[PDB]
Amino acid sequence: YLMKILHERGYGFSTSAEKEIVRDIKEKLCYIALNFDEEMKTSEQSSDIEKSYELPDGNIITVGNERFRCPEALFQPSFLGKEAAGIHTTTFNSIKKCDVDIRKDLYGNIVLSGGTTMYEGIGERLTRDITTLAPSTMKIKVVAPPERKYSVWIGGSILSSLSTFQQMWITKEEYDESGPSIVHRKC
Amino acid sequence: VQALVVDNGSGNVKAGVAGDDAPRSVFPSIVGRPKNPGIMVGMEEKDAFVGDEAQTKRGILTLKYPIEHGIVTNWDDMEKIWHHTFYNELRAAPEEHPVLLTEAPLNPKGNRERMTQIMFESFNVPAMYVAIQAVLSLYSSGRTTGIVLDSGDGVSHTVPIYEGYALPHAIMRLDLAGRDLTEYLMKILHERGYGFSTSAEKEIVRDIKEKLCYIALNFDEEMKTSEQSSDIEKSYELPDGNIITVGNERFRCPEALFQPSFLGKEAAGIHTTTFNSIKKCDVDIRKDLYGNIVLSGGTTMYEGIGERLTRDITTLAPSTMKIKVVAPPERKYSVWIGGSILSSLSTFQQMWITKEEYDESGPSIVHRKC
Amino acid sequence: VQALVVDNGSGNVKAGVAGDDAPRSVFPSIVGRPKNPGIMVGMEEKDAFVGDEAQTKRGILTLKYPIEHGIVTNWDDMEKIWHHTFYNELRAAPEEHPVLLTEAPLNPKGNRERMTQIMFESFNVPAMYVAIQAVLSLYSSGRTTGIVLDSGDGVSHTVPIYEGYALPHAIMRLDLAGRDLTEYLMKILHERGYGFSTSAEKEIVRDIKEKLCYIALNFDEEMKTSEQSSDIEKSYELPDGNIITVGNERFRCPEALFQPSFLGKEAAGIHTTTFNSIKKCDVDIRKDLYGNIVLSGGTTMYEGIGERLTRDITTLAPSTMKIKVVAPPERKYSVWIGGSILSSLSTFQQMWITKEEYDESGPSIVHRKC
Amino acid sequence: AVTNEEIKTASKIVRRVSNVEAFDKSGSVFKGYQIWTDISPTIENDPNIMFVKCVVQQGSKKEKLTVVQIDPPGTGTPYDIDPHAWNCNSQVDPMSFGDIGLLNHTNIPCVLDFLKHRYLKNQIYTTAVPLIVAINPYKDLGNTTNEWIRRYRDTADHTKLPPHVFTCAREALSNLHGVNKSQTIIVSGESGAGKTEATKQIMRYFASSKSGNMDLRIQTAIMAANPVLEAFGNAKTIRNNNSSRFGRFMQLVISHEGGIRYGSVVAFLLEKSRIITQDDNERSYHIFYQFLKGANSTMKSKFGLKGVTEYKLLNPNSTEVSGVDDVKDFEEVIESLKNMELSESDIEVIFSIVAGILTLGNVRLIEKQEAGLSDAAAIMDEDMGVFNKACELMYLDPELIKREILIKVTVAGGDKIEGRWNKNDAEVLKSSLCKAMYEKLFLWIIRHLNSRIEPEGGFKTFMGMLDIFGFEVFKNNSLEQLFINITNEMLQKNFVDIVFERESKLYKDEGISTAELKYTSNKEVINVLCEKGKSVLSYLEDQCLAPGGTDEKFVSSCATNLKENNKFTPAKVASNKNFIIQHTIGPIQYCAESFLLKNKDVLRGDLVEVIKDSPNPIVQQLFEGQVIEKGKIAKGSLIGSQFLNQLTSLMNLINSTEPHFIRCIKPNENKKPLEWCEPKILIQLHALSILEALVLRQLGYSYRRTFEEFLYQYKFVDIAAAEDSSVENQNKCVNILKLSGLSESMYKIGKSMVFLKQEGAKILTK
Ligand SMILES: C/C1=C\[C@H](C)C[C@H](C)OC(=O)C[C@H](c2ccc(O)cc2)NC(=O)[C@@H](Cc2c(Br)[nH]c3ccccc23)N(C)C(=O)[C@H](C)NC(=O)[C@@H](C)C1
Ligand SMILES: C/C1=C\[C@H](C)C[C@H](C)OC(=O)C[C@H](c2ccc(O)cc2)NC(=O)[C@@H](Cc2c(Br)[nH]c3ccccc23)N(C)C(=O)[C@H](C)NC(=O)[C@@H](C)C1
Ligand SMILES: C/C1=C\[C@H](C)C[C@H](C)OC(=O)C[C@H](c2ccc(O)cc2)NC(=O)[C@@H](Cc2c(Br)[nH]c3ccccc23)N(C)C(=O)[C@H](C)NC(=O)[C@@H](C)C1
Ligand SMILES: Nc1ncnc2c1ncn2[C@@H]1O[C@H](COP(=O)(O)OP(=O)(O)O)[C@@H](O)[C@H]1O
Ligand SMILES: Nc1ncnc2c1ncn2[C@@H]1O[C@H](COP(=O)(O)OP(=O)(O)O)[C@@H](O)[C@H]1O
Ligand SMILES: [Mg+2]
Ligand SMILES: [Mg+2]
Repeated sequence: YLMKILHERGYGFSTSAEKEIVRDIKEKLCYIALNFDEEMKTSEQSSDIEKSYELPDGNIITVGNERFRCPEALFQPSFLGKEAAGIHTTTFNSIKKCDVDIRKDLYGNIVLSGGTTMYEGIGERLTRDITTLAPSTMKIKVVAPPERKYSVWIGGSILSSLSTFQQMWITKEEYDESGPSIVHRKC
Repeated sequence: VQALVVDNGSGNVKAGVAGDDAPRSVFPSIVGRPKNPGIMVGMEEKDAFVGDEAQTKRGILTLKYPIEHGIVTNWDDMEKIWHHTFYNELRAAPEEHPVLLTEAPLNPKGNRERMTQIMFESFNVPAMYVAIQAVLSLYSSGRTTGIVLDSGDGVSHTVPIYEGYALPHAIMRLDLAGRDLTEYLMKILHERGYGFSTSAEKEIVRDIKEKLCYIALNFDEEMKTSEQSSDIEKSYELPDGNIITVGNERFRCPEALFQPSFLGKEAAGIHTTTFNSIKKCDVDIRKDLYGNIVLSGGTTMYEGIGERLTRDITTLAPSTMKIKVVAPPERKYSVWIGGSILSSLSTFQQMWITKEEYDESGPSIVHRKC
Repeated sequence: VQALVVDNGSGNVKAGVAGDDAPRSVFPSIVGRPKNPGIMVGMEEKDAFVGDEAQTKRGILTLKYPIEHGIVTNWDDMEKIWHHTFYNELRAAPEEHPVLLTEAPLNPKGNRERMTQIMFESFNVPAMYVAIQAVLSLYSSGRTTGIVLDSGDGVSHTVPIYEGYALPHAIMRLDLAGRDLTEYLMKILHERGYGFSTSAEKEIVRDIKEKLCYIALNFDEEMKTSEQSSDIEKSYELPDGNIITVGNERFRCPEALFQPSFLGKEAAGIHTTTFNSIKKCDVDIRKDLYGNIVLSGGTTMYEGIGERLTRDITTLAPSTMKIKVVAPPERKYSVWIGGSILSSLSTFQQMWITKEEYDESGPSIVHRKC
Repeated sequence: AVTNEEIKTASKIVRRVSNVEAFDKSGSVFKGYQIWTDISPTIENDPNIMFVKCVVQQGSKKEKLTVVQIDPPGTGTPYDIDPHAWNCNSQVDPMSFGDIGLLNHTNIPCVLDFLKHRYLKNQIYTTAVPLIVAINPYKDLGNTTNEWIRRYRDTADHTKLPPHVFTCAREALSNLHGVNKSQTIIVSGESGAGKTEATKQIMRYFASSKSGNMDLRIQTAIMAANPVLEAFGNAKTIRNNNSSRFGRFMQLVISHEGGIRYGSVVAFLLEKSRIITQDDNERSYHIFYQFLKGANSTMKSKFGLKGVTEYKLLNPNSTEVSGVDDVKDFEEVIESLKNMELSESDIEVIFSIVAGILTLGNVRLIEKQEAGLSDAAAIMDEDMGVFNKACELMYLDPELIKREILIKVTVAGGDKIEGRWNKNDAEVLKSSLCKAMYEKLFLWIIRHLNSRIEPEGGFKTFMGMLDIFGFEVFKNNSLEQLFINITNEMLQKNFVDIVFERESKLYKDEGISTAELKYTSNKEVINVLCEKGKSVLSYLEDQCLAPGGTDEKFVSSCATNLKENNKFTPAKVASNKNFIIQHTIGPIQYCAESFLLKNKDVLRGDLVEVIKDSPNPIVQQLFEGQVIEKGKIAKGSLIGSQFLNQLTSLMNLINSTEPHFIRCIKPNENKKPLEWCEPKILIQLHALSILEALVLRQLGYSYRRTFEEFLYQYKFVDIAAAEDSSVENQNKCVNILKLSGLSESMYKIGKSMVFLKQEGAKILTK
């Protein structure tokens, strides 16, 4: 999607290495707005929303709206033409599919993870979107730790460094007995 | 009264008054400037030769096209081509008529803003809509549901439309067109023993590409049967009087459309960007999109592009669906003809961009009516 | 003269003029809005596609059903469906006829009050009774003593009636229906390797659920015999042309009706809510209620639901009584057919809610005639 | 008889405006006032009646009127009605005058009783002013012979004459030889309502003069060639076995010393889509059927003709009609062509063209899935002898006609490329070919009828006559009935033009400000139906050019763009198949099925030149003018566009002249004298806009009367003023008006007349 809006600005990235350059632009320049319509209307008057970037060619990229409409497709997926729901509505929609007692303990811990939650103000935008969707008597407390890119792997350390968990491996001889179907019995 | 339909093609401006079946003006997008000083006193200087006169005097001119991949790289040259088109070729004033320009999908915004800024400041046009070449070709196709793959000299679009609704998450453009095939044809003619380097030589290579290149059905089989040179070699006569003898270069000249790695590009072929644009649509409309693969543009005028395209997509598609390409005659003009049919409607006349509305909003209003 | 029988189903509006054997209009309760802007000038805009046209254009629409578990969640969508039903599909004016709406038991009061407020303020209906879907299915069943278990797309009722008298302390509803089985079928197809996420993909999952799912006789035996994949795998062709190969998902797709803990709900199965509704009745009428387990609704159109339901209830019931399910053909329409037979009576015409009576009491009169 | 669509439709026509008058004074007293009601068991038993004159019973309520049915004489049982009570003019003999504007109450049943009484007294005419009203007696009343021509022609005073055709036609010829301005008499009505009979009355009145009494062959030529225009031109609809689906328009040059010496017939707005498809109970144009049954074995053997059910242009289930012979009528067609002196070889070529059209309509097309395209238009195999026979009978090279049907060719910067047509567009080429050959055949033989009788220098000034239809009020309307209602909105706009012009200039001549007269704007309906760029017809041109055009997209596109005016309204039931237009006569519903089958007409000039290159000079005379275009005819070749050009030229021919109007109404459907049926007659009142013409008649200072006729008519109101003859007659009349309690806003003082509104006329007559 960032390649498509950069086709709108005047840059054409088509190959795979060009997609990786678009990934470096997406890491260094994209950030989630607090209110998207207000940032569009204030970004109609281009004051500070335009930034620069230097390529491995030495040119200059000047980005305008594409700092805050680049990650906005996570929250409004109809920019990508998908009939899905945003991260706030699939999260809150996953809260409403739980039972009605545990939700206080689930509105309280919205744990972020992965490298696509490394933007600016994803905790702020996510709390105001869920706080708009949730009942207003409950506080929404997102947990956005640093090193949330590695929160999978770090947990993979802590899980594999236990003594009870070592009763749960799938040994070589057990695969030699059951085949791969044993993995559907220990997951 | 009648609108004025101008196709700003990458290699052929095709313009004419609306309500016609064929353009009055089919002339290339060429600005040529003389590399040599004139010496005969009693002649026209004319520092910029524009249009077909620049091609009839091609031996003494530096010939430049202002359109690199659907994008104006030199606005003075494009303003000269529009000036020649309106005043010297169509012979109709811009103040008398509304103009209907056209545009590649995923064209940068500076072409629209600078384009309408030219057409309201330099030319005094009362009203003007700019449009997509592919949706106009689907007007002239006689349908409202299909996939247009355009291929001119700058672009190669694949715009799917299901029942009047565009799919802007599935428009896939491609920078493979007639100009890259002329350049690649020059490289393989360097392999045969002919050296074409200048601009007029590129136009001679374009005439060879029109008269001799054709798309093979299976490329490896035509290579192996063309190892034994029996009928694959042809002849051609130049404006010098010599003889060109082409061998493989009849069927590897347009094969770069389907295997772009000959050109060293990390892109996909026309069949894989078309089918790849089918897979980016939703899964109900694909039966109505595998059924109408509408060809367009002058780079689909080869032999057996319908046959090769149907066997490639039929290889890629699920085998239970029939692939029906629509390759009409006059598919070179299917943009412009649609530009007539669009501009000859009564609802469409509620959609122009008037002079006073540009005087209010500036060029940004064109990003609100497109 | 003749009444107008409208079944506001959760997934199929089934409406038609009274005194018939089958509805004229069987079309789904779908309001779809285009997610994409139109680009072909010379088309219909039509911001809300309602009914079967919304399903024939499913690839370009956000398709939303206004009925979540027998309850209208969006009254503008339901008013569009009623407007399409009366004017565009039945082609009969609401002023000409009385309308007979229907309603799932234990529906909140706001659906009745807002519903009759719509049908007297927006539509100008002279008279209207709203009714229970289960008692209408027992009219069409040809009996006056039995248990109706309804199962549509929002509800699953179990209304017992002994000789014309309702048992309102034994009406047990259940939120297991066709829509939860489509969602669960999407999850197990995520387990097989197919990803259906959008709304049109949910409708394709509904066609798979209709053509391929069937209720097993004993589920553990079919799991153990389906460990050795011999004949349990089937194929299906999409509107894309691919092939779906289903394995266990023919008999674990409707098994969530009988073991709701697959869906993670703390409810009871259809056999235990039915038998649990037998045990909430008094102890004399149960012989006449174990004898008539009347099925209804489109979620009882599976294979062997009579056989599995009789062996489950026969396991639960005392063994001296025979369990006789009544699974008629056209059990999808057993609501509407009963709505004909109820509205084609002479005593029932003393029970309408006239226009002037709504003009006196407001909507609260509907809570006095139900 | 009268049907339930006529009883229901006429019941919908019935409106209520003025309140019912029951009282004498402020006390609750009645005068034995006779009223009208629609609630009577006579109406519930006789469908020939919709209004019953009763008499208000004494001591009834104000909210509920106790009445006794007296007209018709039912029982003397007083029953109660909702004040469903209409006013009546009971004290007025309908044979005393002939102008419905002189009635005090101009509701619907006073007009039905006025025209009912005058028709049942065999007085079939009634001057609406400036209208005239003809009702068919289905016989001769004797007042049409040459002695009555001399009586209504030769008197020095003509306003003492009763209403007639001869009186209004006398006004037209008097305005012809008085001032050099062309007058045009517009005979409007249903085609069975005796428009041809009243037409022949105009033909004998124009024929007869003071010296040149029968010094003409023009009525002999046109009236002898009547079943040619009736042969090609009449088709059965659900209203007539002999309906007129176009307009005959005859421009006659009148001698001062004599009568007609020069003239012409030009038809206008000939419907073309009737040739291709018809309805169930509708025939095609009759010459197809009566040609398939009237020909001999030499003509059928030469033309290869078939049975009347074996032609797809022809409705296979409405060929048999009891009222039309279809065999011996064709001999009147042959002799009627011999009356304009056409040779039997040329007549044989004419019906060779007709047999070629009916042969061409059987030619089937197929889609070829193997071309450069998706599908290709191709002609079916066993229809090839049908096609070669079809071009042979039309004297055309069939290879070049097939070239024009299946192949398009254009030149784009010097590049003749041959595109292949689609099947449906080639069906539009074949259908457009049949319709164009038929209409230019028709106008060709009209040019032979005018070749006898024309003024060879042209028409400087003339005397026009327009046979024309009325409003198709009924439900199942289509593109043809839309064109009908559009033409009636044009003629209606001409009516408000000329009534506002006469009444405005007559306010000017008597010193009264014409600002108190108001133009009733037909501009909204003409803008919604006709204005190029924002009409219904412009968007029908769009759906002919929108490539995936359906009919639902048309009704919905007009629904979403013409919502700014209320004169378009989408219908409730089947909102994409039905749209309701607010015409001047009110809401008319239109069905939307098969619009694009009817409008799509592509007559490409590349084919027109191939037909002009025929070996037959007859076929060369068929297509005259009509230069090649070589581009899109898509802006102008549609039936909407051709309809706006022919309608533009016809309204140019009528608006340039000064008109006079004839309303023809037929009382029953059994063709019987003195049989009266208020529903069908009321539909003809609303269907010639006679009711709204009475609204325009009762608009403004309706009831004016001259000072001598006011002082004679209302002599007995103030006998002391009128018999004085020393005080001025103006002062006498306004003393009568101030005596009866009339404010000066209701009456204006003319120099020749007393000017009264309908309020002042009702307060004056108390
Ligand atoms: C950082 C990059 C480029 C440059 C150094 C960055 C600077 C910033 O670009 C310009 O200012 C030049 C101009 C441009 C022209 C007008 C304008 O109002 C703004 C920019 N843009 C162009 O010429 C387009 C031409 C084009 C091709 Br063909 N198809 C395309 C499809 C969509 C859009 C555009 C195009 N262009 C340079 C390219 O695509 C090339 C292939 N781009 C790249 O691979 C890399 C190196 C991206
Ligand atoms: C139709 C044309 C030429 C001729 C009449 C056509 C005939 C057919 O050529 C020959 O047979 C001659 C020969 C030749 C030599 C060996 C051989 O096994 C085949 C051909 N080729 C050459 O001498 C090259 C030399 C060359 C220059 Br420096 N750089 C180059 C870069 C790459 C390749 C080659 C070259 N050559 C003639 C040219 O480029 C000239 C400038 N060509 C032209 O502008 C036009 C007129 C093309
Ligand atoms: C009938 C359909 C698809 C095809 C024609 C049917 C055939 C049968 O699928 C394959 O065989 C391909 C493969 C597949 C891969 C491995 C395997 O052992 C079996 C199948 N499956 C995939 O690539 C997943 C990818 C996927 C996305 Br992203 N998220 C997902 C979430 C969960 C699961 C999977 C996914 N996939 C194709 C899709 O979701 C797409 C979007 N599916 C559809 O909308 C429609 C058209 C369903
Ligand atoms: N007969 C032909 N065979 C092969 N290629 C052709 C033929 N005619 C034209 N072309 C190529 O197609 C191109 C046409 O470009 P054009 O139709 O103008 O597209 P655009 O309008 O987008 O510029 C020409 O440059 C030419 O190279
Ligand atoms: N043949 C079938 N097999 C399985 N399920 C079916 C079948 N037909 C219909 N259904 C399911 O039944 C549902 C129809 O229920 P319906 O009768 O409409 O209930 P309601 O009238 O309450 O909406 C559909 O959603 C569909 O999923
Ligand atoms: Mg082009
Ligand atoms: Mg149901």
